[PDB]
Amino acid sequence: MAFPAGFGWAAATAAYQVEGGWDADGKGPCVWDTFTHQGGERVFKNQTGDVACGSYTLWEEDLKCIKQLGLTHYRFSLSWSRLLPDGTTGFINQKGIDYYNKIIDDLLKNGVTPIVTLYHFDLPQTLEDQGGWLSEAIIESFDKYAQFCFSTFGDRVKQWITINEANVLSVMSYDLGMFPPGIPHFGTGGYQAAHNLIKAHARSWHSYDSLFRKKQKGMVSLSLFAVWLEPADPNSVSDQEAAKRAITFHLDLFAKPIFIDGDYPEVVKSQIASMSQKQGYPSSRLPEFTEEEKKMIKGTADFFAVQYYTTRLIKYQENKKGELGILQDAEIEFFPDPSWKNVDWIYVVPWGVCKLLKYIKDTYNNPVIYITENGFPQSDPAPLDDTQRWEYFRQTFQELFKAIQLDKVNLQVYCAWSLLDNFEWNQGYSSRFGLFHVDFEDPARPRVPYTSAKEYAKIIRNNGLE
Ligand SMILES: CCCCCCCC/C=C\CCCCCCCC(=O)O
Ligand SMILES: CCCCCCCCCCCCCCCC(=O)O
Ligand SMILES: OC[C@H]1O[C@@H](O)[C@H](O)[C@@H](O)[C@H]1O
Repeated sequence: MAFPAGFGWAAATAAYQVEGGWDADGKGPCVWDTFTHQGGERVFKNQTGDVACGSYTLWEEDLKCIKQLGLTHYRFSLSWSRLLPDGTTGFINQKGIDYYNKIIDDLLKNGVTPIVTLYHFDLPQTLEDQGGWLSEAIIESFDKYAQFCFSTFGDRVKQWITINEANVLSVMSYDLGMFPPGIPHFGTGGYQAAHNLIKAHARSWHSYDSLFRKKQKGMVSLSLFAVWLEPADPNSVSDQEAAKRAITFHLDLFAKPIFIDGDYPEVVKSQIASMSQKQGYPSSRLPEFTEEEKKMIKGTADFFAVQYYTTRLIKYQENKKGELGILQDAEIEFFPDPSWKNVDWIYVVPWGVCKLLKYIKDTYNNPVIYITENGFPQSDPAPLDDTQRWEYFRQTFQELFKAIQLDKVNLQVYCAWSLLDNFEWNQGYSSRFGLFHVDFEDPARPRVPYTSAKEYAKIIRNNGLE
């Protein structure tokens, strides 16, 4: 199983998940500083990313790991609140700039291509206080942050992810309120956040395109979380239609405007508009794009960035009682197959990635695809000789090879989540996604390879499978 010559083999991190130094060198607080510091059992064991992997202090150790793997690409994020303590360029933290420039220069020294995420679930607290993604102000704030990053780092960085998993963010932060700012707004806040996230991304694309592309010659997208979805009863038409609609709701809601025509999917507009009217709203809970907005949003991604972990079965569930929520809007329920293995929400369904890649190819005009996250967690106690987890990886790489060979999908980069065991949001350190083990009790935060690391290094070196 030889992969294409020049295939990208990568690993990913995120600033809040690995950096620590949450208040080092004049860094401003982000929403995760505030949220984890509040405690109240919203995070496993009231854990924080105050130190995490200590990557702000221990970049040289991360680089060792990257070199050991022989990665061709390394994905990481820029901390907005580290670079710009108040969110704006009124005050620039030079030690922040120096830090990321050291990552970039080191990677390039070593032939490793950076894939850089501007914003990864971690708003500066100041900007959240001014409304976050629920308010229009955020669009210009984000656009200006993006231009600052393009300006500062774009002479060396050519592959950008503006926003990590805008779909997960919308839902977790603003609808369910499981992420900061932590207030539930079922059926309402998610759609408002999504609307501003889409606009902000499109604006940053146009800024790149107008101001930076000619000289810098890079490409810009945003990453979208994708769960592959199958009908619960494969013969049921309503289930078949419900699985399709569930894909449309969680993935195409974002990807259609940006890649296709600047507007939401029609089934999304019609389902939400209908429930909204029955609920006594004078306007749909899904904000509309203006005609000018549709034109600005359409075609604002240079490649398709997808993050795949798992699959679910979908059953149609009529919203008889007119209940308020995204699931109720889509009129679906989801659940695993009893046969599937899992750690946390990650049910091991490798063929899901093949189905997804074919879907993306069919739906989004055969685009260039980067898988900017894929991986598997272990629970404590996590064995260093993680032979069962490596087997999940092996099967996943077989599905990628099939998608390339059989389905002719233009998959160019695969990025493993994660380089390091890290702070897995609400799960804290209890979910270990790393190729490298990290001891969080040890003040030196030593990195030690899992078996997966050794095995991944072989895949990369051979550019393919046994
Ligand atoms: C990780 C598995 C996620 C599967 C979701 C796929 C279905 C897509 C439809 C939109 C659902 C959005 C809400 C998801 C979280 C709701 C869980 C809950 O009831 O608290
Ligand atoms: C508001 C936009 C509507 C689109 C719905 C997007 C749904 C995204 C997928 C469900 C959330 C999964 C959360 C990530 C994993 C986890 O933390 O459990
Ligand atoms: O949504 C699934 C994943 O999303 C990533 O963006 C995040 O960095 C991971 O820790 C995990 O939450």
